[PDB]
Amino acid sequence: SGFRKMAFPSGKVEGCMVQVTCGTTTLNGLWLDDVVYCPRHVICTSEDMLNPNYEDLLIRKSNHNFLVQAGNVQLRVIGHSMQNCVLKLKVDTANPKTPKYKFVRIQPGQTFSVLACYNGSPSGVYQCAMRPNFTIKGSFLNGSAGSVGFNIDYDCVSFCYMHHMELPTGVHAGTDLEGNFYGPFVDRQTAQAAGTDTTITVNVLAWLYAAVINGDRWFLNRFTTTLNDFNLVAMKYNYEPLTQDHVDILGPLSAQTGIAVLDMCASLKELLQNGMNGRTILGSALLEDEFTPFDVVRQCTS
Amino acid sequence: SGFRKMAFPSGKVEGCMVQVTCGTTTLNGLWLDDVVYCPRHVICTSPNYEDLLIRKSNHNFLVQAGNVQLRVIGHSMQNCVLKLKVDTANPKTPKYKFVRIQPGQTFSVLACYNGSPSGVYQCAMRPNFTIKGSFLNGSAGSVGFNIDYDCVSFCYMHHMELPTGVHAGTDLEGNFYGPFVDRQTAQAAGTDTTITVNVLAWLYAAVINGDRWFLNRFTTTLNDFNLVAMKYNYEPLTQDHVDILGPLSAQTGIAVLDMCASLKELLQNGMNGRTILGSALLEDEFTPFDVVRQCTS
Ligand code: NA
Repeated sequence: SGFRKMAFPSGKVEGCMVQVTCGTTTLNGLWLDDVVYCPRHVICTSEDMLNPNYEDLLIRKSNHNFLVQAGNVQLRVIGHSMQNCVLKLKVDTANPKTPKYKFVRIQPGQTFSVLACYNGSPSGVYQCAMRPNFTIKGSFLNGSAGSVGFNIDYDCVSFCYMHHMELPTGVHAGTDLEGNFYGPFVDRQTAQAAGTDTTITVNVLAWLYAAVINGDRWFLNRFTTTLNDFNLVAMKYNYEPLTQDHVDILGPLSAQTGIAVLDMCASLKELLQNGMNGRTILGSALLEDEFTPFDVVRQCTS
Repeated sequence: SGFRKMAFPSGKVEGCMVQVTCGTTTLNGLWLDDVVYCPRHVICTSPNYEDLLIRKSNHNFLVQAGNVQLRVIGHSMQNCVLKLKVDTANPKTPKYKFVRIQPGQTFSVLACYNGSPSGVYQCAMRPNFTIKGSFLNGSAGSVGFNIDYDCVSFCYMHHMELPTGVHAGTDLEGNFYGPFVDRQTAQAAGTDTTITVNVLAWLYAAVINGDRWFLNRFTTTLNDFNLVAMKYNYEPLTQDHVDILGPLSAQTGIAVLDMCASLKELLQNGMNGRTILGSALLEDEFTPFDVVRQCTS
């Protein structure tokens, strides 16, 4: 038993991380086959960081200006191109450690593993959720841009996040691997703010199921609610609406525990209206919402 | 900015994980050079281990590295772990050493099932010597480790779960952490305590990340803090702990006994419904080294 923030094994991604240096700027790149993917702000010079013209900066640059290093080996850049906010550097060597992979743009409330990287060398791995306001609560210092987020399904690495920047509140913003930012953010050092976040309701319910699986059952009761009645309460407390598909996805956890999803919604309703009253759930005094139903299933179910 | 429970990259360990089978019992093994390390209980079948090992033969041992069949050349006892010599050295063997960690120290765990890694998480050895981890059946043989400059220091191998849901295991020398044995005895973990020096490091991490509502003007003596900490089941803070917190004290400009008065206030009065680094409880699974490694800022 037990329950912990559990990331996917990072070995398949570690073999793809490279260092990309353009002038005085060094960050991380993702080397898949013969293409290196990295944030386009690597070409950004101190001359204009408020609102640079990335098309102008890319034209003022050639293949030889991009220093790409994989460990001790220098990769030769053969071509470069710009896709939205991501730079693509074609190299003469295909990464022999390229795993089976695909690019995926995830939905808010989904989680992924982040391989934090500096100078092309992985430093650590941890779990992150795509917040409803399209930020993530990561751990990133200067030089960590180009670190990627991912999920691994049947040995296929689904890349979903590339880190770009940190917002004034300390939350983090990035793009998918096609260069499209999550949220309304832009890759410029301007005064930007995320919108007000909301709690991922289906994830809280999954975490409650994980609590029951681990013998934490004090919050349960005999009451049941309708989907409509619960979603009225969820609105009052700044919780995301719960859909019928959310109920279906929680089905395996309901099977494991014996607690109907609408029964667990009644428990969550009472938790929101009364609080924990000094008690804890899975070693936490707050309702955790960064665990998806699939995360609980993969960790707490054989 | 930001502070999260971060595990070490698991790739160097992933290439050493194998599956070891004995009759109907199957668990995980660690393949370094021509030796596979596995829990001794696998030889036991649904306990005088020495006799069962004598009765056991090499062909009774089935070791699979993915789908590569490893031929067992011999088997020897390593305390509560079993060393299976195989005819092939692991080509992916990293630079490594076997290290026994102290209570309060942290490490990353690669949870594995049938020789295949499922997930990586960061755990801390408890003062009781139990580890609070996430293990299902078949996870025995999963290992805990730290990585420093591409050298893997293996410190833990998982053996079993205690009745309270906490986990017990050995180091890679087969010596069990705590008084636990790999038998069916009614062993139970001793009363656990909170790792005081880790909480202080985590408070320093919060200050570095701008979370500092808990700072106050008071400074406590070491003994006055320890008497309060004892009342709340906190481990005593030693002068060596104070010395270890020196670098974080210098970076933040907050004396250690100044921070201790903050912790004393939090213990006696609670958090008043506020959070520190996203948590409404006091966190004790981050060493001072863990803070410097991630909050370099
Ligand atoms: Na103080």
